[PDB]
Amino acid sequence: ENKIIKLLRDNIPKLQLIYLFGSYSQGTQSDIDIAVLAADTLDNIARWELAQKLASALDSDVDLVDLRSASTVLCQQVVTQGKQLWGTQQDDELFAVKTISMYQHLQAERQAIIDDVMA
Amino acid sequence: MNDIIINKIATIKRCIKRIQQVYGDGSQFKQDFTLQDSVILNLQRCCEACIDIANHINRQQQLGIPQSSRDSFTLLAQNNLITQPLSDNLKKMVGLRNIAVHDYQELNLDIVVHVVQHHLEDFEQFIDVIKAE
Amino acid sequence: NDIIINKIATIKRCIKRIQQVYGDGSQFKQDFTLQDSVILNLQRCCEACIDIANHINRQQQLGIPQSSRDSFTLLAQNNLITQPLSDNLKKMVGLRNIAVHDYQELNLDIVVHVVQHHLEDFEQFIDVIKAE
Amino acid sequence: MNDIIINKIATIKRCIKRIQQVYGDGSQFKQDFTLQDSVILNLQRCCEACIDIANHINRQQQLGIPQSSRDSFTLLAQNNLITQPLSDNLKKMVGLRNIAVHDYQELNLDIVVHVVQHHLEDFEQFIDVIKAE
Repeated sequence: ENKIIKLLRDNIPKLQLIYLFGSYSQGTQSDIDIAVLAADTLDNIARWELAQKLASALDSDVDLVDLRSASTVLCQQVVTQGKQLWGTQQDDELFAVKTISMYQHLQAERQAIIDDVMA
Repeated sequence: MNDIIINKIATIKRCIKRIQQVYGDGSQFKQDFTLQDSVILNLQRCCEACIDIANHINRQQQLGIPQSSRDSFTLLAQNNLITQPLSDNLKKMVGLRNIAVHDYQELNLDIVVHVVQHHLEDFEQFIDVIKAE
Repeated sequence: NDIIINKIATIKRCIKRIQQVYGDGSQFKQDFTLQDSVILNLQRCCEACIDIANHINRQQQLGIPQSSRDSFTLLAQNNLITQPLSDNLKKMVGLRNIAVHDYQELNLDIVVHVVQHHLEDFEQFIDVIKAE
Repeated sequence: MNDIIINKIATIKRCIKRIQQVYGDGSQFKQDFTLQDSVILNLQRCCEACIDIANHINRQQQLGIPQSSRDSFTLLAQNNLITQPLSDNLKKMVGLRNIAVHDYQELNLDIVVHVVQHHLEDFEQFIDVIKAE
């Protein structure tokens, strides 16, 4: 039942995004969480319209995430729990060392805020 | 006949009337969460109402058992009750139950502005098709 | 609050540090030593604006930043800085991220353009919190 | 070896030359703030590339992941990939980096002059230890 849905979630992004870099499965394995990287940022509406087009081609809801505009915490959640579906490996490592290093710096910036919230 | 569809059709018109009023001309909406929270909430009340009407029509005419909320609109279009471009737009709304129960604010505020500007008339269209009778 | 008084001073000092280094400036795009200085102090102004943004966020409880850009949106979410101002400082965090983390090549034309017509955003930011 | 490691090693050896070109000797360093800025930035570029190298091997070899910049070196040391002294030297560089970029302390300039005199080999050891690999 899987994979045949994966390459379904491959054909649609490869055919709907210019300059596709990588495709990721994120949340679980219902509900589907998909992340994607391209050479250009995605339009807010055009991404959602495509996300709803992914959600209709499949049966579940779909959250399409633009990795060129997503938050640093969300990017770390993708490199931590995730599965690469399409793209090279040198672009995958480039995106991981970028996010992990940016995350270690963010943790240093917001730890005073995190501690106040967590008492 | 019957009461539950005429009350769900009436609610869709009430929520459209509300979204049109709370959103206003669109200026204050972008920087007022109270204006956003109302429009978002009244937007969710339309989606569940159409999904209720869709699941009802599939039940009364035995068009099938909808496995999802989107699949309920598919059976209406597959039996040619609604046009397939109209089902896609209503299925676009099915995934709009996620702007609420998620205060991820600015990421999809431009999207609710899109559906308020361009997609409220998909609910008016859907209830007009039901009105026949 | 004794810290915001300081970070405003290093923002002011780094802006002066940027200006005297840029010169006229013609030697800029050919001298890599003074490009490094302009780049460094531009980065210092960003991290000194983020610190001011995060201290106010912990003094008021505005949220939890999901990125360095998020620290300025929380100020615009509560109408403390103008929405086009938070967008301009978020454009600085982008420049600051490319200089710190090497996830692109540094476009010098942007640096020259930021030095010419964007340093006012640092002045406008420290001019707020003066303190409304 | 890897496409990312060869580029980071090339960035470190590039900035090492830039640190050594701007300095030599302190004939005008401690009196020229611009020379001080051009050395601190390439010290950061050297430091960040090592942090980027550390975070990669931690992910590529399943022994990660660190939560801090220092824990990436601390992690490469526990697995006997870099020498524990060399690990502690690189982490104390991040201290020099943070103190210089956003000063939570008065930057002691005698430490910066000392580092470019005795600690630049720590980056040279690191890229050699990683080129083994």
